[PDB]
Amino acid sequence: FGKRQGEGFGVDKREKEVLARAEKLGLVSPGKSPEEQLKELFDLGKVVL
Amino acid sequence: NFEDAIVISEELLKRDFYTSIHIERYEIEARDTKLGPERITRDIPHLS
Amino acid sequence: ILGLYYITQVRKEKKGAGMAFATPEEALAAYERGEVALNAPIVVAGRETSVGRLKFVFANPDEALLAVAHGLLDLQDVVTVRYLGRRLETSPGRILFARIVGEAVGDEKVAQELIQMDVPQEK
Amino acid sequence: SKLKAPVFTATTQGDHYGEFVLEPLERGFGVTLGNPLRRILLSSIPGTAVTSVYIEDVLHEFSTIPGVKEDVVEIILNLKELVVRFLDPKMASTTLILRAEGPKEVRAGDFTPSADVEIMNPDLHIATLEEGGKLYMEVRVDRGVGYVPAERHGIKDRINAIPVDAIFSPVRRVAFQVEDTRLGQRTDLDKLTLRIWTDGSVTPLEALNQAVAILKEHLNYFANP
Amino acid sequence: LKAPVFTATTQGDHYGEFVLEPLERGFGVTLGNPLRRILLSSIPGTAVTSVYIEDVLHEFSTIPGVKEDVVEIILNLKELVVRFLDPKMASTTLILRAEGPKEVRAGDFTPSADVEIMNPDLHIATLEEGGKLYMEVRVDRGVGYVPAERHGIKDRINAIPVDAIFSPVRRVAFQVEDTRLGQRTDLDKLTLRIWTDGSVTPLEALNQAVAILKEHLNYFANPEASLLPT
Amino acid sequence: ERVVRDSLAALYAEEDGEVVKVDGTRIAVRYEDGRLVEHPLRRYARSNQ
Amino acid sequence: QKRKLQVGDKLANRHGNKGVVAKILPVEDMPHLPDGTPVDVILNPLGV
Repeated sequence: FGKRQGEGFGVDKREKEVLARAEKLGLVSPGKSPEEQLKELFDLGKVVL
Repeated sequence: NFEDAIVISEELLKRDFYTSIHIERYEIEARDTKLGPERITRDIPHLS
Repeated sequence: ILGLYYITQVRKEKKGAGMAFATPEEALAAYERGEVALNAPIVVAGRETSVGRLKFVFANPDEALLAVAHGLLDLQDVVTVRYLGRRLETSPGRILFARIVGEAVGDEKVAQELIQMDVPQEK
Repeated sequence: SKLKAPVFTATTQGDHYGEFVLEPLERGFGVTLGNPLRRILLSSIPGTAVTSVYIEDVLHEFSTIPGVKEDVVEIILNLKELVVRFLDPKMASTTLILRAEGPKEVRAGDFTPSADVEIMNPDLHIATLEEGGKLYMEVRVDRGVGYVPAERHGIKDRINAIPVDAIFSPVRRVAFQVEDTRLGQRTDLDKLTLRIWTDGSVTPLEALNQAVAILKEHLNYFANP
Repeated sequence: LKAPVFTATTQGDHYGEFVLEPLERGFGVTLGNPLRRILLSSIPGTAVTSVYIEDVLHEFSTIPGVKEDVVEIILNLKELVVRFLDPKMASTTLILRAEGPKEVRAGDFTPSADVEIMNPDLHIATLEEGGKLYMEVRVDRGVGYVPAERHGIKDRINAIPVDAIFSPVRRVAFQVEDTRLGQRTDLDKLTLRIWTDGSVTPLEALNQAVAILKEHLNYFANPEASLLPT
Repeated sequence: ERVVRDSLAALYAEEDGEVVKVDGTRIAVRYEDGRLVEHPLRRYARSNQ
Repeated sequence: QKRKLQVGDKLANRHGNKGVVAKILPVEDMPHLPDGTPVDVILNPLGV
């Protein structure tokens, strides 16, 4: 990610929308920036495709 | 990939990633007969 | 299978307990706004309803679906929608199964018949 | 490279549906093409539908109606299926007046004559009332684009009337599939099949044409300025 | 209905960023994918259609003085890229040569007319005392991935053709950040990466891409065999 | 790594020295004043399968 | 002969998931990550 924000970006509609449900699914810890729901998840060995 | 199948991306063929080399061994035997001996020359009829 | 299930399992959330009611708790114009202003989410416990049960009042199966075209719900939510001839609780996800079955079946009605209209599909 | 131009056929119905078919296609393109088209059919499309609903007697989609058989909520959905079209080139907003009587069966055409606009599906159950059944009906309509939930805009024509869910997206359903046919020693050659279902408004065909043209114009921006 | 502001930000030959700002909802991808598709597959590239080395009869050969082996050789060439500059240029044949003790690397190719070893370096081969070489590799204007058992090459004998890696576009992604502009908030800011190996500019290809799609669009012109059962 | 060594299909050097001649067809070295062996590299030979 | 991959060829992991292939798909399909780079093999879950 340091690579991506460094480029100038940082998650988009596509991704969040995932994380949008990723929480409703409880794999992600609710109440945390989109960005984190990523790491949280990333570390959870998966990610958005 | 159903039941136990798998999908691949042309990508590997591109990088020529999963390629195997294989050498098939062919052989032959010429015997001694009553109708004559079995030679082997670069000469054989009707062959164009 | 796997497939069919997911699109016909529907969801259940918890950030909301004292939800539904035989007589509208306070109101509807309220029950809802209480949603665009946090707390209890779309689908969740209740005695007679969930925000969705009200936020989405769909006419044709179409709509309910045309909805899912835009990130409003995800097939599995419990939305109010009039199928064939009456009002139904079901999900955009369950309904679809039918039509799917239905159409390719020929008679969108006798279909509904055999089907077990409400409950996770399976072997 | 090679490969010739596609064969564009189309098994039309009349007003709704349309099994369009383009054949010749090199791998991938099948999806490429469609998908986005779909994402336009169901997205930005010129059309009209109901935006508000005044019903002399009782305000609240959640109330009761004497004289009437159905209830507000239903008249709503029944009102959606309803579709009208604009004869005036730049008048994005009209008001409609429905008049009830004693024992009858409301019909979509029974709506205030008026010339400038046209009812496209005269029949519709709408409603039906008992003995001496009133039903004035200031039903406001808009020139929309896709789908805008009655809970995003908040309509304000009158004070006791109810806004509703704008379904002014002619494109009511569109599905495809990319099967692959053959043409020579080749068999994995994309074969697209599109199917757009529409109300009696704008023909599926145009549904497409307008789509492309849009997606088209929408490329001229990738220009070189 | 606004009017889009397109962003020109490329720089080097490899890499390029384009960004259309005020875009109506959903279209964020209605575009980012199609082109993405077109690029990653239909972008006119170039590569070594075939090769040739001294006393070599087949791909499965060795040469005294080379730690590689045709394979090691071939797989280092398939990759190499060449700029054609000229449009006329249907095709040409590059050519290299080794002597005494040194190490091989793309840059050693004997330059010519409209050419450019876009990518110098590219360690092509290794050598020590007494190493012959000389290569008559061939290059062509072709499209996409194309195997060696399906094209064959007619360049004298011992011309072990090669697998062609055309589409100069090596990598492509795109972003859809939320956007700031006069209107409602839930809009799209369509951007598209797109890396590029020497052959062309992420841009060009781009311009070639949009046209392509467009081209395919028009196909939806005037229909035929209509009318459906009743 | 070890598997590769006990298999012997990989080529190792008895005593430490340093390589002089090196190509696909051979490898000559000059071990620590222990002469100069020169083991060839079996090139593209058939298995049994 | 060189042999690359051929729809159907056999392959698996040390973890006992033997699995052949049925569809070599173009780098245009091939569900990719967000940063452009696409996967390679799709290994359906079911087989686990």
